[PDB]
Amino acid sequence: MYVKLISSDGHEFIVKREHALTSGTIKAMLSGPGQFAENETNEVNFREIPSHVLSKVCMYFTYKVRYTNSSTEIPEFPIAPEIALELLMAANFLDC
Amino acid sequence: FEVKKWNAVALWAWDIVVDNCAICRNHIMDLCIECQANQASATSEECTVAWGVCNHAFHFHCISRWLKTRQVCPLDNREWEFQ
Amino acid sequence: EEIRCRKYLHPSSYTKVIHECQQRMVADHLQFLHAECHNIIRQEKKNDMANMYVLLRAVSTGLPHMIQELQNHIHDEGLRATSNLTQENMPTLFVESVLEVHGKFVQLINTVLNGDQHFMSALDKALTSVVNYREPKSVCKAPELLAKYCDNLLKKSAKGMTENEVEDRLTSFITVFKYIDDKDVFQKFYARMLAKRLIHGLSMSMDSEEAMINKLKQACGYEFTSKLHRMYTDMSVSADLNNKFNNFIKNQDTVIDLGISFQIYVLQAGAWPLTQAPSSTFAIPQELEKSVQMFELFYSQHFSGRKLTWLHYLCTGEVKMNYLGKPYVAMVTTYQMAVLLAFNNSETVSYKELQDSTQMNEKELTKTIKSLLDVKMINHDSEKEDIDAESSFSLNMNFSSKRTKFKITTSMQKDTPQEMEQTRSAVDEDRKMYLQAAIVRIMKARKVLRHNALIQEVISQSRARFNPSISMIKKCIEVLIDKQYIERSQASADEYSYV
Amino acid sequence: YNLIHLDPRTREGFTLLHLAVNSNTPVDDFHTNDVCSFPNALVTKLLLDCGAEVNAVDNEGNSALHIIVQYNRPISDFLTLHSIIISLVEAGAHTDMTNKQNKTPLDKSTTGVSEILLKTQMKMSLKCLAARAVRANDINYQDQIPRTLEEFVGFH
Amino acid sequence: TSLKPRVVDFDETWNKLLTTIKAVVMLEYVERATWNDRFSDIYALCVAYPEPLGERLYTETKIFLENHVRHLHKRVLESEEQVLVMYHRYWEEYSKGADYMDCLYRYLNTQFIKKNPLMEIGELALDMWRKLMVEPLQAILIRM
Ligand SMILES: [Zn+2]
Ligand SMILES: [Zn+2]
Ligand SMILES: [Zn+2]
Repeated sequence: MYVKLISSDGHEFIVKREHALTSGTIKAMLSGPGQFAENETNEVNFREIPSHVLSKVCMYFTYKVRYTNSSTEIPEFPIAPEIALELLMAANFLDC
Repeated sequence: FEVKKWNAVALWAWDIVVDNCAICRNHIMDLCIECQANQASATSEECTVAWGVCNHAFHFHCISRWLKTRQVCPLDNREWEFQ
Repeated sequence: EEIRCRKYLHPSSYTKVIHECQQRMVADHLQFLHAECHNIIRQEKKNDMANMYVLLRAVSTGLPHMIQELQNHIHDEGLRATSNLTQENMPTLFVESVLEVHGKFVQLINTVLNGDQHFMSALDKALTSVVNYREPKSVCKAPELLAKYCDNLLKKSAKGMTENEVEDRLTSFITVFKYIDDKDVFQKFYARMLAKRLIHGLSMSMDSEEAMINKLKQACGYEFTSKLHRMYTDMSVSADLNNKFNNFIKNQDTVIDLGISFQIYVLQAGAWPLTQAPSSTFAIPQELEKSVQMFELFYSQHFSGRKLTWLHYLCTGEVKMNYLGKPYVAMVTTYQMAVLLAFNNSETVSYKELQDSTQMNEKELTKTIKSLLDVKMINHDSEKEDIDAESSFSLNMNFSSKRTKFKITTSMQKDTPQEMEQTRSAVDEDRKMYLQAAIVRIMKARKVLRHNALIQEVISQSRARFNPSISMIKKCIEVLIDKQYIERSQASADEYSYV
Repeated sequence: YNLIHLDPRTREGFTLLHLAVNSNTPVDDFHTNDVCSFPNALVTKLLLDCGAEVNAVDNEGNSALHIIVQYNRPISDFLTLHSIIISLVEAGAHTDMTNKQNKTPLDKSTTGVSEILLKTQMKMSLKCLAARAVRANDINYQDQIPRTLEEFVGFH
Repeated sequence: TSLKPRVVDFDETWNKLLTTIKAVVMLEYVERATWNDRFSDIYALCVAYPEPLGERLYTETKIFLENHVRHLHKRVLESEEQVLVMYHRYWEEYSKGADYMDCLYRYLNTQFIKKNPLMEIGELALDMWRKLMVEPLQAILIRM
């Protein structure tokens, strides 16, 4: 229940599977030829996503899983000006 | 016997062989994908071939617009230089 | 029953009551209708075809028999229409017959048969069957006939065809052409005939050629009209290059008059099918070196990187005979002009004397001499008409120039039909090379496949071009076997492996 | 569907969907006003089933969602408003798309009922948050991102 | 490497992708690394510079699918007596293959097809199966 989203740098980013399945191309990546019936690592290796933006993607996973049934003044997600336009693409690729 | 008029043909090819502009996937000696449609308003003659230092040929538009946002040669990921 | 069902029943049963009364009188007797659709389409009974299409559309398995039998009828009509063509005007008659069959069977489908997409697909299949129709154990005739149709239509014709003629006939030719399933042969024939039209100025108008190239581009992508459009652009920029050459010669540090003219036709090496086939070791004549060296300097200093390989066999020249009495002006080819300069320093010439001057091999010098002497400009000084060492030829002083335009260029001006088989062989060789490269890529990518699956893959990536014959793909597999690139698997010959 | 593919627009840029979700559509006073009440859930659902451009705009950029969220009777006609919002979100509508005044449909919703209906129908997305950050920081997104993202930050 | 719209030659990335989408529609073995990299290949094709190759990718995927169920159909009716069990084997392979290839083509489905008359690859593969293997064989299949 803990996938391991590799970054292009090489940083393992072990996150709970419930969090990582909110994506489109991470739920799709762990479906088919890669399923890990042995559930040993669940590598979702990204050779395109930088580490500094995949960290924010994982933080978004946690933030969305937490602040989903709230509807009452959710705190802002602090996208830095420099990491934006790199996190827009990294969220378009993974389908948010 | 002296002659007054002569005409001739001659095949020409680049010293290093290259066929297609890698960006727009048209020919380097053809118009780029931009001014091919804009062949009337524009001159449709300034679209010359631009030669990188890595012996790669693209249209001048197709590499000038590529270099406006990124800094890399498109085919092989290296720094460019107009030779 | 549809009207009556509204009057009485609930709307929810508007469908079942009609559907259940279809599956009693149009589907219980479906085979009966299916036993007679043939006749309905063989006589093209418009009312009956319309009624039968309306009837069988509701039935699940009723329509496909009508589709297949309409395809059979259109195929038989195309075979009976495009197989009795006279050999005189065959290029126009083939295209016109396929065009009229297409028009008739799209007017029938669109109005009587409501223009169903399946019926149009059946029409397309039948017309593809009749267009790519060949004699037993014979090559296809569609590409050559359609390429000759375009060549005769786009050339300078004496019938006074208007611009609307090439604007409409070519537009309908695109519809006729889209059914050729062997498009590479047509592409190469159109390239060859377009080259022969462009180099000799035989084309009706460059705008018409550009329109035709654009139409073929819209039909079959950009890779089809790559070489053709490059050739057209070369011919369009040749005039600007000649003007630039005039500017260069008039802008030199020392003023230089060319003497001879220079209407240069620069051509791209890759695009044009014109290739330096023979040795062509023809030394440039002395009167032409002044222009040749200057143009080499101009093309090396103004466009650096473009090596200019001269083709000293396609170049014409306006030659005059001052010793004969200066009669009019004569146009010959450069490929023999040097021996004409021999007549400048000796009224009689020998093959040994000519060999040092023109420097080219005599295997074509003899035929150039023959094409010179048939107009009686140069007569046979000796008696031995056969190819001998001495073989004297003299200048026929009694025969003057018959016309002002003494044209010997007509040997190259007209495109000979003897080169059709050579172009066929070139197409075949390029086809083998392309299929070899594609199958090498496939084998290095997959490395595991079956033979029938290999044929399916070969036709899958050959969809974009000519279709390959099964025996041809088998021969390609054989030549891969004897090229140390593919080998028979140990388990069976069906499996193939890449090393 | 023929007219929907034709894409008709009024003088204010209203498409068929915008009028079908607008309460300010002038219904005729003779007999149509006794039956045809706009906005109507059925007409909008049918337009969406016929392929209406859900993410259309007015002259001032208001989509169908911006138009519906300003509805004046969210209590008595809660069925209609709820069904319109459900259909618009299901057919695909950016619940934070910004008009020319940079107002999300939540910012345009006058009533709290429509606000909370949309919030129930709103799905959080990192693409929208990153696009909002890009627009707020005015980062140059020309050719740096796909064209799809080039318009995604266009209306976010 | 990055997610920015770059220029990709279609005949190379598609050739690398075809050996995978041939081997996942047949339920052959493609490892986790290759299957993950094909997602980046699909993305790079769908946002290629300057012309997005999503339309060409969809066209060639449809052509490959109609050249696969056609091959499966030719494999089906040649075994006339056992067309039921052969159809069941090939359908059991092809249903999971279509689902897996729909998973692989998620970016093309949700960023090109839904924007544009076009069927998603999960829907397209089944629709290619119905029009080329069920409907041609509906006379023999339902009879047996
Ligand atoms: Zn270009
Ligand atoms: Zn240009
Ligand atoms: Zn380069």
